[PDB]
Amino acid sequence: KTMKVTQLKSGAHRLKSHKASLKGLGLRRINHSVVVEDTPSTRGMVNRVNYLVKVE
Amino acid sequence: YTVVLTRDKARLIEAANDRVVAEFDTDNAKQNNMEGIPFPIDNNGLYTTGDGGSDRSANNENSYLKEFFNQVDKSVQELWGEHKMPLVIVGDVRNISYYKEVCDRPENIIATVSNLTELEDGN
Amino acid sequence: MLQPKRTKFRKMHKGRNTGLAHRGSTVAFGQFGLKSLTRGRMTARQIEAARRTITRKIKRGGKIWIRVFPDKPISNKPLEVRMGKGKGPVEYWVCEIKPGKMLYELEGISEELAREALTLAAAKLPFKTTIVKRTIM
Amino acid sequence: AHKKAAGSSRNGRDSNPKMLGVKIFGGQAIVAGNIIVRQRGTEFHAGAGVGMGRDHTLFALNDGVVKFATKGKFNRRYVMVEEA
Amino acid sequence: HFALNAVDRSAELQGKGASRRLRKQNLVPAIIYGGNEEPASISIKINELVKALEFEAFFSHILTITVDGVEEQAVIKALQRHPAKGFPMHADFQRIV
RNA sequence: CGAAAGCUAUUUAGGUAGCGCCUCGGACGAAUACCAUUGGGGGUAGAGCACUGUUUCGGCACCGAUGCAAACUCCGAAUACCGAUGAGUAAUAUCCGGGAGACACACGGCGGGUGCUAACGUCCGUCGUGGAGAGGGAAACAACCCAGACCGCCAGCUAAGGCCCCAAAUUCCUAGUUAAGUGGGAAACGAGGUGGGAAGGCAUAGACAGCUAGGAGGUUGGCUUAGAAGCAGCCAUCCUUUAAAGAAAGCGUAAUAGCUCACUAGUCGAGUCGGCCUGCGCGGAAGAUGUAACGG
RNA sequence: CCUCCUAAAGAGUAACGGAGGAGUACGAAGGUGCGCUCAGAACGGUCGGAAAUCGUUCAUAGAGUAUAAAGGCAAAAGCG
RNA sequence: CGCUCAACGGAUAAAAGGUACUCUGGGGAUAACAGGCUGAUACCGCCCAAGAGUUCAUAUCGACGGCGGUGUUUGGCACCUCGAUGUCGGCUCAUCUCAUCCUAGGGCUGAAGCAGGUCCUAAGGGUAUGGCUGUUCGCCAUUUAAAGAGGUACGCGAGC
RNA sequence: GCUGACGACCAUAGCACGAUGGCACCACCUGAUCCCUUCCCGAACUCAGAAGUGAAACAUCGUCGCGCCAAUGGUAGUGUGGUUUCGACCAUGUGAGAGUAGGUCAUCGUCAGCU
Repeated sequence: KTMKVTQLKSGAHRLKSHKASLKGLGLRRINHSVVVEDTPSTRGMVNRVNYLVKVE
Repeated sequence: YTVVLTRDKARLIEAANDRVVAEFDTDNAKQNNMEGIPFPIDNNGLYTTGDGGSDRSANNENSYLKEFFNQVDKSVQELWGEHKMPLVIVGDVRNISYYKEVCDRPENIIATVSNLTELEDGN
Repeated sequence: MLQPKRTKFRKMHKGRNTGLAHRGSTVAFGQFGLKSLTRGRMTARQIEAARRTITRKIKRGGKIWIRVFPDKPISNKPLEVRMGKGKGPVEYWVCEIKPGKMLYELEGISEELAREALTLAAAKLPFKTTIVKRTIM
Repeated sequence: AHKKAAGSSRNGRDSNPKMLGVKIFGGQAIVAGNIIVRQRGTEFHAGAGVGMGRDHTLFALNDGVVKFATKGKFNRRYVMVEEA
Repeated sequence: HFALNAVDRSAELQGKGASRRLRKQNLVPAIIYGGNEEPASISIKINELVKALEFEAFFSHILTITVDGVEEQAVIKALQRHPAKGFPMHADFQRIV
């Protein structure tokens, strides 16, 4: 199964590992929405940056 | 009390009539909890040694000496706040007057003697 | 003027005062306590003034406990000395007070003349305080 | 300089770092000769597969995986190399 | 005087954040343990608990907790207060056999 | 494409050099990063007195209560760091070589030393921004907040921040608080501001206040003191007639005297009294060219 | 140059920050084999005591470790 | 094997000072003035009330302690200025603050009156001349209703 | 069923108190010729032995007096994001130490011997 993740806030001034969680999710800019498999490993990346992304 | 002032130092002598009770040295053991400078207070100000600011051209000698006598008065008042009794100010006329316009309780002063000799080394 | 008789070391790092008094927040020996609601440093001079003003008001018919002991040396730099060139000398001693700590306990006296002495002491202290009873839990 | 309290208590010396500590942790592959712990005294003791230097350095005597344990009646910390 | 009313404290009301929320709703967390059975998490209204703590035999007598249903005969074992404010923060009751 | 103001050394300290960081070329190809699960060691935050010290009280150095510590630890996280396994995402990591620049950094956070838990202070660690970064907000304002400018558009949605007028957008809706222009500087402390909360005391056997009458005898309690009479201070605080009245809560006297109060009865008729907790207010609150401490 | 702390539980990490050491010693104080266990406290005992040596009973180290501190040390690394 | 080459990555085998007679290249990377930040200290105010005051804490004063305000002393920092921001004092000419020296209105008083003391309101005007010393100040003489405390680059040298 | 040896483990295994054990085993025990011991000493070590005793020790069993172990709940701290009056607070994840209830007089393995 997959899920939709959208970037809502800038990733530009965040921690290095938070920028890397955005990169590992595949999110590149504000309002960008990607489809990614809904696994615990991708859910952990969403949880690392959950303040700046939202899951539809 | 007898507060002795010079431009380089202050002494404090406790007295009863003709005799000196104590002279307030480091061995007095009433200066132990002093927060101000204890007696004898040497004037080790910045202008007396040379580090400072505002070298001689500023003509701040009077202001520096006024503040030194203000700190001397602080020490005298600290020692008086436990054993209140009047003070006699001894020293040059200029020093006595600089002290007078700086003293915290100027109405406690009973006398000012300006013709006492050998104020630094004297008995 | 309380002070440790002798210390392991002369000088101390500033440290931080954080957190509540989970220890020493109970009236342990007396029947009536004055406890601090704020934090800060309690100078040995403040402790001595407060003890004097409680002792005078209770007049040798009651017992006092001082729960604070000043064991932290505080260094000071004299006037007209630049920054650096070594840590200043110790000038006075404080106790670290957290919100909640009992400072004074009284026992063996009426509630009214204990509250008066405790209010008198609070007036000399750098803390917001409250008067507390001894409960059992 | 009033109160003259500028008292010189001169102590500004310190030694160079020694870089002690655990070099290889538990479950890591290790080859013989690899230093595991640098230490003063036996904060860790040498169990099977690890040797002890004149400096109390612990090193792998043979290949395998590093294992940490608390063993013995002194409840000592032990480092072993398991053949795995 | 020796009777108090409680409400079951669920597993979603447990922990630091949920405890702070529970005290913001004017409830005191408490635990009943001992006796024979497993510990039970309960909540007591703070005003009721303060009034009960006012009485001095409360700390030495057999108390009865009624958790909206089941009954528990207990003894107050521990009481956690705020270090500065002084109000009760937690209560520990032990079942009597 | 894109730094650095670091480490090490230096007759070095504003110079230089190796390393770190930038660029270009080649080699290599996931060896890299993020996350999930998982294997480790630790002595920090917290905590605590088991050691080293330090602290208080009681009993009799030891016992029992009770505190504290960078150079104390019977304990002890979160993180971080070192490994493993596994997905997906990704302009990865590493090595060899050509060319550098840089080795004055600054602020805002966080953890500290120093200082005064002073400094737009200083010294480290660690993050972000500036440096080398425009745009929007914070009146104005490198370093704060939001956000990273390839160029053009008289299109749309939003962020921080905003929506009465300057000035784009609510004189929007609901429930309440404030009366201080508080909002739109400032503490201990003071006060009968006002709103809310959890409880109490008293009351038609008449509460609270007011008003009328009493408020007494032993007795000037004893001691002290020059005095010492309810009322300087110290030790008691007892009895009697009672409806009630203190060996007195104030004023007053040199001490007395005197005037009150507590308290009781009468009058009056319905609620009232005092503490605690929370919200928002008040006083405390004085400076120099001009209001001048909401930008107006 | 060494030890502790600052140093933020891996390493490292500055200050004219807080405290202390070194510029040696040893042919045994090195190697090995074998053997041993300390400080204290109390009781008894000639001179002899607070404390000498002797005996007993407790004693995981409250000792020692050439030397500062830290870490360690019973298989003692301590003592023959 | 020979270095306290100890300034310990060790410049030479071999080495001190003066300069107000000075000079060059630079720095506001770094001091002295003045500004700025801070406010320990200082000054001013407030809180408590042991006490002093014949009695009597609070007329007046306020021990031990606590809390602010100012920028105002002595300092701390090194942000501005070193391709130059002239120091102290006087003279001249000022301008503002109020923490008020006089004059004005008040409360309290240990206010009989006269004089005061303390505090509140109040900044409209006013607020000396000499001796000494470069002084600012200070002492002193003689006055005055009074002879204020301060800020203004410790106001003012392209005005002296 | 018990004893001994060697281990695992290293207090829930320890300490203390009491009880049981001598046919095997173990320990004391006897003697010091011999081997070997003592800076003196057959104490320890060593040898040669069984007249005696389970006294000591040791082993086993019992108990909660100490020790040790130890929840649940709460509190403290804390990573990330936000806010702040700088104390803290909120969202989320994590989560002690102390203390309390409670638990504990261990649990196993190889080999030999007597029954």
